[PDB]
Amino acid sequence: HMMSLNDFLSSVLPVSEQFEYLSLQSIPLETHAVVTPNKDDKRVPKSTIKTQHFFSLFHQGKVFFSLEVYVYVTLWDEADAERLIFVSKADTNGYCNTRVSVRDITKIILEFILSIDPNYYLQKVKPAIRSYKKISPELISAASLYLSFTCPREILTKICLFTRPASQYLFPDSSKNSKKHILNGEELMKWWGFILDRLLIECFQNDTQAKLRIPGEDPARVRSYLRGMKYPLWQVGDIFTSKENSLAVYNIPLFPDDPKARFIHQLAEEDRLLKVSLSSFWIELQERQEFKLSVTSSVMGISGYSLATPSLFPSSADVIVPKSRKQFRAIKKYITGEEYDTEEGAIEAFTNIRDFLLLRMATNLQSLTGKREH
Repeated sequence: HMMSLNDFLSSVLPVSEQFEYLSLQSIPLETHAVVTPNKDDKRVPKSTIKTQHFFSLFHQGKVFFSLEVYVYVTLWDEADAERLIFVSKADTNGYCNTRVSVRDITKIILEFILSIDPNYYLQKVKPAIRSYKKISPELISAASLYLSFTCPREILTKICLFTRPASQYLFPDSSKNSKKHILNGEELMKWWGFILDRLLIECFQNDTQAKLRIPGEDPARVRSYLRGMKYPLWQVGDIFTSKENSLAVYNIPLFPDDPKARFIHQLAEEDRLLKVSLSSFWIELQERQEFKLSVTSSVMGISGYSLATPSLFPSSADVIVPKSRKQFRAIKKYITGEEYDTEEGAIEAFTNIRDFLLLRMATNLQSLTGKREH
């Protein structure tokens, strides 16, 4: 019954109220392995395909919500494959005048991503190394590829996120808006906890790994929080392997803009990736992120199989895929490059996105009427 991104969103938005959304997507591309291969490994992923999804929700001619998600599909062979959803950034600007559930909106967008057939990303992949021939300008006289793969539809699915509080993620200076509710680190952890817990109950099989760690904290308080979860199998810790010595570098996934990756790079700069085990990693991560602006960070991981086989190829109503990386960045930058100290930023972002889509792509933002009763 729920099929399109329109169906999903509509279902969590309030009865009879008008919204619009942007669903933007980069062109899938070959990338480095999510986790640094080691020389003892039997598998090197023959290929890792990365795709960014960027979402914005609008009400009454103003942007008010945005969400940045990456989907990696890792290929080992014809027969085995893994998908990973990395939730990078979510944000609010406080420029919405009706009551909505921002967590049910985030949950349901994630539920849309989970329903996508991983083969959708594999049909046309921009290669990591591209062949090229250049014509030197001497030849003009005065008289004058994409890769494709397949995997099974039902594959191991993982979700990784890292909670850390900030004034803003996607809306510069939105903290200057007095209507903006800025979550502290504890609220933020519990807000993402609720979402993933619902995702488990609604979309995952009962044999799914669900993990939480609050780095640099003793695991005693984590276990307390988790007792209030409705999915029965939450455990303290993470979904990461323990290859090599439990060296962190061979186990830690390297995501865009992510604190785990930023510290891995820091360690690389000191020649210490052969010396920092996982247990130390979390300790030393804590101390630098903490001592920078002391604050609760959490790391959450899901790993298991969907209750329903993903088989959707998003239509043009579900996603807009710009022809270029520059066009992708230009559209996104109308949202992220704007100032949100006044409601005018939320208006200009709407105005600019709408005009760009109409003039350069003859496409409108999608409109929805909410269906959820009070």
